[PDB]
Amino acid sequence: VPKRDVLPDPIHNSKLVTKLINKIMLDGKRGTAQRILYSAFDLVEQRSGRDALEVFEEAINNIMPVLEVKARSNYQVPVEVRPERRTTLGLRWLVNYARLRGEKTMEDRLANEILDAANNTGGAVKKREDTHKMAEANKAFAH
Amino acid sequence: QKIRIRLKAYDHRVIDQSAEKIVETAKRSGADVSGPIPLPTEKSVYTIIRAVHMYKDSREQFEQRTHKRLIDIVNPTPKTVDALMGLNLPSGVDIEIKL
Amino acid sequence: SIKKGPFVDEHLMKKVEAQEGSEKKQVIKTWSRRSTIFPNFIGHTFAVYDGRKHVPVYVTEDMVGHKLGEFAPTRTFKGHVA
Amino acid sequence: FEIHGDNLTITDAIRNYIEEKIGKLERYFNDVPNAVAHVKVKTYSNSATKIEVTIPLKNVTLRAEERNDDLYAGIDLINNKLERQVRKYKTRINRKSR
Amino acid sequence: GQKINPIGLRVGIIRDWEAKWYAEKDFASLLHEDLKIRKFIDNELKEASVSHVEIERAANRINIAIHTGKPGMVIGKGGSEIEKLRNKLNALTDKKVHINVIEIKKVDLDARLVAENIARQLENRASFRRVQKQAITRAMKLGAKGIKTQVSGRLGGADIARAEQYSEGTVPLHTLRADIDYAHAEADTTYGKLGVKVWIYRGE
Amino acid sequence: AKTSMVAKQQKKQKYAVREYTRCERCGRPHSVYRKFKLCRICFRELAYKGQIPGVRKASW
Amino acid sequence: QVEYRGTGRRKNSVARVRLVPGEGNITVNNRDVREYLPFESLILDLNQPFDVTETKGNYDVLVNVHGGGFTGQAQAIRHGIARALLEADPEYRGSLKRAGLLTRDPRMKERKKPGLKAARRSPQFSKR
RNA sequence: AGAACCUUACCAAAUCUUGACAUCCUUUGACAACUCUAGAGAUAGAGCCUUCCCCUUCGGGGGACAAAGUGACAGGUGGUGCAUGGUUGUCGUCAGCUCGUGUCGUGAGAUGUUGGGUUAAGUCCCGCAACGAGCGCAACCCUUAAGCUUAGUUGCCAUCAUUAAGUUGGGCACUCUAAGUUGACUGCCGGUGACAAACCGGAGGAAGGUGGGGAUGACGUCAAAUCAUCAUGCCCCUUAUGAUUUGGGCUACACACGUGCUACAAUGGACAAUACAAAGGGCAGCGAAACCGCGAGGUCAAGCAAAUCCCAUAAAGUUGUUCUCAGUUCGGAUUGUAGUCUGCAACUCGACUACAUGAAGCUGGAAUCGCUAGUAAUCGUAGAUCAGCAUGCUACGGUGAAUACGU
Repeated sequence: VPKRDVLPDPIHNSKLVTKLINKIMLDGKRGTAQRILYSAFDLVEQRSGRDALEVFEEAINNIMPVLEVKARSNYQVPVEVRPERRTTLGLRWLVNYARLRGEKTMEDRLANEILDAANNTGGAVKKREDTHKMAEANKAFAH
Repeated sequence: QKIRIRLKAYDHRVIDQSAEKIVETAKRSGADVSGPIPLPTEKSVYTIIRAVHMYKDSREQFEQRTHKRLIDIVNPTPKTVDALMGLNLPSGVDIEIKL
Repeated sequence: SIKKGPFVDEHLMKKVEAQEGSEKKQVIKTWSRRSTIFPNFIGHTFAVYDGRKHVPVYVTEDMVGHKLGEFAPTRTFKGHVA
Repeated sequence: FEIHGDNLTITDAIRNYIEEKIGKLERYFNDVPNAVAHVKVKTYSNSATKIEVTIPLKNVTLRAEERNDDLYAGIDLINNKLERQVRKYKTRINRKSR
Repeated sequence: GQKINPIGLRVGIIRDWEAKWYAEKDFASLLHEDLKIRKFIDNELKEASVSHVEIERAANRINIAIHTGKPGMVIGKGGSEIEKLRNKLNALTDKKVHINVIEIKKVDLDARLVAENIARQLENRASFRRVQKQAITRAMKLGAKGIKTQVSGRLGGADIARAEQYSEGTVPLHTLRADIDYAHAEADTTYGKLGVKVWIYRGE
Repeated sequence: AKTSMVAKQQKKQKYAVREYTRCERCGRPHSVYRKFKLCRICFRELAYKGQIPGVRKASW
Repeated sequence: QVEYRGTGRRKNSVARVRLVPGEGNITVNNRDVREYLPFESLILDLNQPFDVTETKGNYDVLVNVHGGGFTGQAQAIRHGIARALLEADPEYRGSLKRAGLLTRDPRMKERKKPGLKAARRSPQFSKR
């Protein structure tokens, strides 16, 4: 029932990188995931060069929702999120959109995504929008 | 100058107590005996299905056990020889008297 | 393949030994799976027991994209409709 | 369905008959993922004509069998079973308040 | 599952091996050597009604010791039989023997003895169940803590297969410290095959 | 049937290998071992016997 | 001088931690931790026993090691260290056990059984 | 849990009939090797050497024999898993399932096994015409996590000196190694609780709530499966429904079903350098080094029934270089060419190596499947089955996460 914590990030002394390398960690291969992510911390901290946390923390407060929905006859209820699920899903659409740019690099699509997302654009700020258009559209018949 | 042996039987009590038999009869008329230096005692595996015609997925397993015992003794003499070939029993042990 | 190299059952070859010096024959019946073509067998006929019945195959000149063990595969029409 | 016949050689006559019958169920709904038929001559020695049938359904399936004198009586008697074994299912009918 | 005689589950802990010799990889010779003896004992089964025999094989000899309830039979008066058994055996074992009968005590309590017993009263045209009635009767008599006794086949020389068992005395079976002696038998007269599966519990 | 085949795997050969090591007690050729020459199932039966040592069991 | 020492056990990977006063430095198998264990940039976590015990530090190190891969083998390091720190001072056991790392993880792999194949996947059922 | 012959049950032909083979009775006998002829072999035709070996007083007895007779017989993969035994899947590792005694009731039947709590569970406790007992769960056993002891080689090197190398000296101290120890049992405490049953929490402890898994699978349902494991009731056959040989076939394909494997690529492909396991096999088998070769393999031969020697070197990965998004160095089917091993024999029907050729295919539609942590997923390793041969099975490890609100 607990959620099997990750201790710190051993890179810049954050944490959610660790939560995030594991989401790049496909096939159980960590080093290639860690590789391409930290590389993205080179690229995004280069272009319009800045700290990791400006683009990162801002962008993941531009897409990281506050309300979601669940079904139950079938009546979709708007719901308050548990912050682990909030952050969870933010990163979910983060990587799961990161491939969906349709590009070549390991990192540009990432750093494009978090840079774009720090600027309140792209499909992750979008899914925050549309998600919160399912929230307060569906307040009525299930809250 | 030394004596050495190898034992192989399929019960862990009898084999080492038997080692105490020959070792007791050995340091009786000798000494300088290496204690029962253990050995890894590997195994085997044999898998068979609980069936006759069909039902392969539902099966059963078996194995084999294989004890080895390394025991030696130094400053040899014909008395410890008779202690070697004197009392090996029960005969499930597979003694291999060597030097 | 073979261990250096080509071979014969050493009765079939021992037969065509008697067939091949004189006025040759156009007829040999056999079973001939452990034996294969080479230029002593030329000018003769063979009929390898397919498994039900032998059938004639006359040894032609460059029968080298081909061998003795089979000439009409015993799957035999076809086995299939098409 | 592996329309196989134990100790009876499935002709095209039998296949035609069978499939023909299940066509009638397009009333509901077909939706044809698969179907099977087990038929056998089991000597009693009055000796049979056994029919066991299987229907895989949407989110579920329904088996059906029966014995009788001959194959055609077995297919007709087992009919009117795998219809009511199917009909009804649904509706189910809305709530909550509140 | 579904079930197994616990002996397979009890062995390696609470009982000797049913046949023994030194541990070398020449087993196909020596196992199928043992079996040639295991066959021949059936001639004595009709004369001895022994439970079983476990063989030892000394470094150049063989020792077997037969668990019988008929000592003077197998011993004979003065060993007029055991010695031609040595040689008719040694003839076939291609190697000698030192038989030494190990008579059964307690005495006719055992599973196998009773097993083929009731199989044979059954083979002599007997209403099956009473045989088990007298069996269990003399069973709790002799002092035993748990029994049942099962039967299968075409009982009474009649129509299709049946079964039955009379359970009495608490029988720890799903335990691992029971030390119990499962058995089996086979005997028909005219209609099929009717074996039995007796059970006991004596000590732990 | 297998009755003559009993002699087949016991008969001599033209050469080394057109042979097999079937079971002794049973005549099932397939699913056998060169260690004991026993079919799949006689081994099961006589492993329960604990005739040979044998072990059996369930330590893997 | 003096030197402390301990043993390490996890994940089919064994280590004989030899822990000595010193700068704080590693040559496992007479070879440094860093290039030896791929990649690896995780060795803060290996020095977190120093982040919590006699913090900061430092004590130099030696260890012989074999078996399993880097994960357990880098992770077989600690319990010999932390145990050698119980042997150093049991006072920090209250600072250790409240934070772990002297509790050797009893977990390991499993056995097989019927159901498994090349990929550790149990079988499907009959659809259609 | 290995169909080229064998296997093979199926087919062709060449074949035999107390027979392929077995016992009995009769006649003998140590039991037949090497070639020749034919045969496709089976096998014959012969030559030929199998040649009473233990006992024998002259003979006989006898282990074992020849071909023949001998009638029983042999044999049946001929049928009947609904004539059966045996063996095994199943719901279900669910939590239930019965009885002796007594009561009740015309009677079938109920009681116990019900009501309250509680546990994963008929787990326990309370109350109760019910009481007691059984099978069943747990437990008992195996493995695993900690320590103590016992012992130190082929195992380890801590102090050392030392070798390329624990190689040598030495030490068993360490790890390791196999057997008895101590340990976890709500056990200690705190709380909640009909104070009991219990439950929540806390301390320590290596391990707290049957630590994890393994084994064990109740009564029983499925007229479940198997006469082809073995055995067997009954029926049937018997110059064949039996048995011998060479070849075929059991694998053919317009197609479909299931199951797995491999691709559809830059999280990547091609290439160079480099780090890490577990388990287990080996006697004439494991074949070290060296040597040959594009490699499969070929030569040689050290060692070794194994803590040793060898098998056997781990892959993923790490370091770099390049490719720079093509139906591409993706891709890897296709077909041919030239070769290695085994086999008497690789054509129907063995695998593999070198060269070329480069199909479809850009994540799969409706529908649909598994999985709660070292799990999934992925990459390796060995073993059996074996002359040869596993995209399969079994076992071993390496790496290695997301989710679990609530019902």
